[PDB]
Amino acid sequence: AIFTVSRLNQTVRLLLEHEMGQVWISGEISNFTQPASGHWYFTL
Amino acid sequence: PASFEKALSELEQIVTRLESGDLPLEEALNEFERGVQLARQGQAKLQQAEQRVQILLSDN
Amino acid sequence: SFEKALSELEQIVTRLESGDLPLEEALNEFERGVQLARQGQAKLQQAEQRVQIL
Amino acid sequence: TPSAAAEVVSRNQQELLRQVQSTRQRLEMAMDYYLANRTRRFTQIHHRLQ
Repeated sequence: AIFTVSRLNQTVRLLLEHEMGQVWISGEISNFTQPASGHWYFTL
Repeated sequence: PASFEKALSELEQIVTRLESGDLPLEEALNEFERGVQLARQGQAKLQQAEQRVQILLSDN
Repeated sequence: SFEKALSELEQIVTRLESGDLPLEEALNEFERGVQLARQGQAKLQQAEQRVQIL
Repeated sequence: TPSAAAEVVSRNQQELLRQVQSTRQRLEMAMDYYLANRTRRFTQIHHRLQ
């Protein structure tokens, strides 16, 4: 099969979402920011 | 007052034509100032757009 | 209709991720969307049961 | 069982509600990325002028 770009990202997303699932991770908060809508964005 | 597309499109000309160095430093000020006024209108449109977003979602 | 609204809301997202709109259209599109989202959720929780016999 | 009969005929209200919530999270997140891209583009063109 030849993947179009859209289908590739679809299958990649389904893969990680199905294998790694939900995990507990630790790290330091870096580059914090909070736009108008109220969501939190940051890098670990 | 202008659409955001006009704001950046116009400012593109000023920097491009001003950066060329094709004028004395004391002559281009008829335009270098014109850059600032374009920036003010562009920023005014953008910042109020951000507030317009928050009022819609901040209703709860 | 919930499914029509859900499908219509789905197309609002798709355009915003193509990234070709002017600011006014984007904000206009955004207010079309979120407004349509609340209306849909409220209508889901507002209906109730009906039954009759014979 | 009679209870299972209602389960195979009827939809799931909570799943639809989880559907409309998730699509709103995507819609809200989309605008944040859309504005940031436009804001940074204006920010750099402003820096060049300065």
